[PDB]
Amino acid sequence: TTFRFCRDCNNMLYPREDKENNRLLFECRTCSYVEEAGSPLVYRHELITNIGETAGVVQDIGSDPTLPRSDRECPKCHSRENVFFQSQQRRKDTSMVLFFVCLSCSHIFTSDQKNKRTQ
Amino acid sequence: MIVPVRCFSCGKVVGDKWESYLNLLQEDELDEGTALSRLGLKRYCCRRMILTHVDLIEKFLRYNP
Amino acid sequence: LMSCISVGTDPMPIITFLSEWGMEPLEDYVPHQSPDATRVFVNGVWHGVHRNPARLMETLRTLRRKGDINPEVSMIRDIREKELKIFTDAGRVYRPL
Amino acid sequence: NQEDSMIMNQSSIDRGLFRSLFFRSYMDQEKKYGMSITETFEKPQRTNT
Amino acid sequence: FNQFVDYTLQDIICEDSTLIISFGKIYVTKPMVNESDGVTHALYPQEARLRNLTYSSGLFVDVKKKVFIGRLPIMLRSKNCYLSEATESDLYKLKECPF
Amino acid sequence: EGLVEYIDAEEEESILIAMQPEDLEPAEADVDPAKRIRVSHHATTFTHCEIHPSMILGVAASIIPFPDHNQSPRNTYQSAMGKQAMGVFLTN
Amino acid sequence: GPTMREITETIAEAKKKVLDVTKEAQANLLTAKHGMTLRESFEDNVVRFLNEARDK
Amino acid sequence: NGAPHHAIEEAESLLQFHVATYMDNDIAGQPQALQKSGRPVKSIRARLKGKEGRIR
Amino acid sequence: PHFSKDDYSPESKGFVENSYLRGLTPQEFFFHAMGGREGLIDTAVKTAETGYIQRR
Amino acid sequence: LEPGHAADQEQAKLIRSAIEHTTLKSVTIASEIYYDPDPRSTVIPEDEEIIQLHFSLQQSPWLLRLELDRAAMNDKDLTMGQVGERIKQTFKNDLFVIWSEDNDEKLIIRCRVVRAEEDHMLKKIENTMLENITLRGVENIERVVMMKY
Amino acid sequence: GSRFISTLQVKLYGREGSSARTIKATLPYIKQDIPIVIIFRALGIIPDGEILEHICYDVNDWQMLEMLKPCVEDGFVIQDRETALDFIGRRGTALGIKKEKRIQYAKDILQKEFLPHITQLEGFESRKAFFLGYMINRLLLCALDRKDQDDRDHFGKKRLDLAGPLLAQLFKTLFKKLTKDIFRYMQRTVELAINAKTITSGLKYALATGNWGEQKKAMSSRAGVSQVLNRYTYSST
Ligand SMILES: [Zn+2]
Ligand SMILES: [Zn+2]
Ligand SMILES: [Zn+2]
Repeated sequence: TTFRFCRDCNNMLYPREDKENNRLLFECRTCSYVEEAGSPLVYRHELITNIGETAGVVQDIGSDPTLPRSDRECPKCHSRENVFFQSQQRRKDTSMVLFFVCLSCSHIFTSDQKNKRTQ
Repeated sequence: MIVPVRCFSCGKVVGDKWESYLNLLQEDELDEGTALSRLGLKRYCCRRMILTHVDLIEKFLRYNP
Repeated sequence: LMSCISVGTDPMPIITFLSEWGMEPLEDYVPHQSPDATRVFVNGVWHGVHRNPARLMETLRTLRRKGDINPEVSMIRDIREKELKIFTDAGRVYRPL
Repeated sequence: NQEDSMIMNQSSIDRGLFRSLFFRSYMDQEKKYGMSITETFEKPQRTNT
Repeated sequence: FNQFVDYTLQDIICEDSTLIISFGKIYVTKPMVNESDGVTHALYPQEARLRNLTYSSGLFVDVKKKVFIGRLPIMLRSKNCYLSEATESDLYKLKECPF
Repeated sequence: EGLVEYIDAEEEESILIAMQPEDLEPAEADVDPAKRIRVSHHATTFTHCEIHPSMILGVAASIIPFPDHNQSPRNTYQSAMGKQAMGVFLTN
Repeated sequence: GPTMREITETIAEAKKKVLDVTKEAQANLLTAKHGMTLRESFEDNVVRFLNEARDK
Repeated sequence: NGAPHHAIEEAESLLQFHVATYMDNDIAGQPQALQKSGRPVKSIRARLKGKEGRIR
Repeated sequence: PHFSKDDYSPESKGFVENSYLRGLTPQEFFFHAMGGREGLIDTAVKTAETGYIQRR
Repeated sequence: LEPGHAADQEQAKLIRSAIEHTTLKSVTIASEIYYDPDPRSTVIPEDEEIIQLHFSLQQSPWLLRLELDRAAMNDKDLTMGQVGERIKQTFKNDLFVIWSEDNDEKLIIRCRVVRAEEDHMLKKIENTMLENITLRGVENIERVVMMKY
Repeated sequence: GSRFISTLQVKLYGREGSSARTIKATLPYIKQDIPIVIIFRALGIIPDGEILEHICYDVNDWQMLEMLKPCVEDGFVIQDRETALDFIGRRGTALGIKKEKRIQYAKDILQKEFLPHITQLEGFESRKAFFLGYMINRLLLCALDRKDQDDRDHFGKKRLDLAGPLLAQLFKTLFKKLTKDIFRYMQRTVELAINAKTITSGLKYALATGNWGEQKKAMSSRAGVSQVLNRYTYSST
């Protein structure tokens, strides 16, 4: 989902069907504005979340003394200098998979062996 | 308060041996162990009597009346 | 034995010092413009934002260490949360390290 | 000395072992009930009621 | 206590001061005893302890259009207390314990 | 001189602390069986050092001899009897 | 003395037995027990070894 | 005497209070009938109310 | 604070490696004291609760 | 267990499966409301195969796509058809239901309404799907354990 | 100074898996809960997209935004600053029709009783609405299972009122009663002599009884503040 608002209003856009042409539009309910939809996906629930997993990976993440270190070679620059956390999406069921951030290239890599990620 | 007359456990007179125990430490510069020994405080019951004593009297004397 | 209690300081020399070291007032905040922006908090008041907290910290941290900011004043930087909490506050139990 | 109780050397107690002092302070005042009507610290005796 | 007497106390006076009559600088005297058979004299801790009096000092504020406000009990060994400055020999003299 | 700093629980959250200085400072390139089993100084991120671990204790517990050799509530009990005790409370 | 060596060793081997389970659960391999989180199950095994150890 | 009638219902409510508050002072959401001192006044209910009351 | 973040080790979550003879480390001291306290609370609560139970 | 079943773990495994309360919510990864106006064509290229088959051997232009988890389905030993027929029997002749097979790389269920202000109607049906629908097992009977007493 | 603890809640109505998950807030002297959005309009932030921007600082964070779609609709019925202050005004009570009453009542609440730290000065809406948004953001983070629900027992979030703050509490209550004593002598002036005792004795009472409350009528007032120094051992002291 993307969040678009009506110009000359900055008020939120509500969906409306152009039944005559079979196509989705977004009407402003504060004014007379309308725009064609970008994507047919309007609503999304996502019960099993994977967004929040690597929360707050600020470039200053390395400056955190509290954070632990590893000598694992990075998949990008093969630097033996990393920092790691696990959960960040603080849910009860969550796994203990470690998220490593390179103190050099700053690319995120998991310790996951079952799954095969990219971020 | 003030150096007890005689060791509690065995009754050996430790009351006289105070002033000399202070001299052995200050003047003679001996250690607390050899001082008690030179004074003739053989068994540890008497040793504790002098070694662990606090002569508070000196602090009470300081108050005017 | 080592514990003490924060007696109460004045936050005004810290609010003054902050704006003269990179603090953008909250009235001029544009969230889409400064998204990584580190939120500055003095005695639980969001006073504004700062773009390079690392350099602001090094300065505040040593200012207090020199004795310029009172040593009972608390300064925390939760990097993950993009926040900088300061306390001139009275009540806090402190210990020496 | 059974069940968290103990035996003490009396010959030691005699010599002044674990011996302590004790003090208690009792206090009083000559309360003034109204005007010129005052209480008086004295050795009283059988005088009326 | 030292942060309260030095600062906080002046602050309480200046916040609800002025009326329809304003308040200025507050002065905190040393501990005294305003008793009859005499007028006033300095009260030392040991005395107060024995004579069951309050070891408190006078509070004076300058009223605009000086004035006695009341008596603030002083904490022993605090800024405004007598012992604060006193030496070991001073305390032994003052019948007060150095410890 | 900035050799020593004051830290509250809120600030403690953003620091790492070394227990002993020495025992928690160089690195590895025999041991006494009688001594206790201590951990390590593998952290190179150390921001502060504890003056002495025994300063976690208050007045009452500070009088207990070898309290690291007693079952914890037993220590909490002697923390209350130290009050039902006797001696000189002052010299005056 | 030799019994203290044996004890030190029993705690040491139980310490490594925990690490093996800690790194196992960090690579998502560790299959969760029925009606239990991967964490609930990881901890159960950890608290078990650390008690087995103390008991032995 | 000279009954203002909407003042009779004021002194009536006062007698109704005192007689109620003599028997029970620890009344459900109402002001405790305080004694001069600021003390609440022991009701008769309060006297027999267990753990230390007549009964218990 | 003496530990790094996301540390699940025996040493970090409260395992006491030492005997009462060898004596506890500062980490071991506090963790034992934490668990020890829970005991005195529970005890103090358990007496109150059983108090009522016996009487009813 | 029943008299002549005590030793058999498989008999037990069956009853455990027959009483353990499973909801639609437990197997669902995401609930999506798409705008697919042609019942015969799909804006989603994945679902292009699924339509062909559940159209061989009038509808709303609003799609409600549910993605179910393979592992979740496997711990609670479920089939896409099982799940399907359950959604099918909940709304009866008011919701047109299509679904991918247990082989298809992505597990999906497509739902279109039957026969102004319709998009808001699907948000209601999506909660009645997760929160209301009971898949298998007796209600309240949440975690069922196997014990060799 | 002042000493008036007014508490503000930002409630997320509707549980896990319940349609219409609306965010409403508890404003002082306002009998009912008000939707977040109305408060934003009453604060000046009128377009629902600028209101959004004060809560979610990222536009990529769709998850937090879908969560605010209901809130927008809840408030959609009010569209300007005046409508929002009147709505809040009507929820406060007093049947005061309209402008100089209803609206001016709400204005006062948002300046004096709403987020009373920050500032209580007139023009500071940009500050109080940005702060309201910080709370909504923190609320959602937890409802989206990202931030762990705040620990009530973290010692760093606790303070210990010592010998000073405790006397500060009395002295302020005592001097403000003395100010009221003075104001009664000036009123009586149909046309010096101020009760010194009130302050002297007030402090004496409290430090004796251990009842941190004026002055014989100390119930409900904190009992056990001032106890007599334990003097058995030098350690026990
Ligand atoms: Zn518009
Ligand atoms: Zn790298
Ligand atoms: Zn002897």
